[PDB]
Amino acid sequence: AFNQTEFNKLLLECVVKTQSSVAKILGILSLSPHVSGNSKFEYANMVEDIREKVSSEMERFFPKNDDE
Amino acid sequence: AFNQTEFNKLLLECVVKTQSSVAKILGILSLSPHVSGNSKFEYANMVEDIREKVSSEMERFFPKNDDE
Amino acid sequence: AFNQTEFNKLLLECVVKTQSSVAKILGILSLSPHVSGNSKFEYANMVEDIREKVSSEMERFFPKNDDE
Amino acid sequence: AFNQTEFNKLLLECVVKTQSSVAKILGILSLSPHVSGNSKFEYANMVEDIREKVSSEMERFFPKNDDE
Repeated sequence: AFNQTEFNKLLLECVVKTQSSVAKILGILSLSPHVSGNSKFEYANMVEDIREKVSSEMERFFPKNDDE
Repeated sequence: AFNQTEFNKLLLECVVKTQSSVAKILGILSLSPHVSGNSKFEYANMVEDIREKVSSEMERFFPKNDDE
Repeated sequence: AFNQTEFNKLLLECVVKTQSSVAKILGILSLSPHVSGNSKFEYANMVEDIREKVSSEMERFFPKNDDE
Repeated sequence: AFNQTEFNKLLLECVVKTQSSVAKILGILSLSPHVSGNSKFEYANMVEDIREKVSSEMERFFPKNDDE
């Protein structure tokens, strides 16, 4: 017996918890001396790049414009 | 031929394994000297924040109250 | 227009790529001196714990026994 | 009331954001002195291995050949 609702709940918990955790992990590592002043890994630069990536994919599937 | 059941199994394995791994990664990094006494990255603070985030999203889709 | 097949493909790529990457990240961090001989974060211990977690969830949804 | 479209949007955002973040985390850690010249964790080697893994799973579900 496969419970799609319970599957959905587990799927959601894992991905939401992972993202919240990964956001903190990224923050911690952005502060490691071994990458200080390395532009690719400057927090603000990384956050912007991540933002673009999420936007680009979200726009393929759930565009802000609902009538292209 | 697309096997939804096998897709579901792979999806679940990846997300469950990732979350279990990320929980350990977070724990390890919380202990790095470069963030000791940095309040945003104190383990107990991070765990609480993650808890709130998971709860907030779980409540949108699978509320404890099944009759809002 | 929402393309479920393209959604499925993106979902799968992200989660598979993330898991493969997280497995490497875990390996790297397991080797950081700041957690050497800390039993919770010894690689073999972590891998076992992750294995149990994945098994426990996989068994809820896709049991090895297809007739419980 | 369960909104599959909103669920799909949250699922996608989490997994896309996580992957983008994990790619950066991997890059940062590949540069940590404690794994320099450790072949398993050399960035180019890791990227190749990840590529193979993603390809192998993508080929099971969405083969380049649509007529095997």
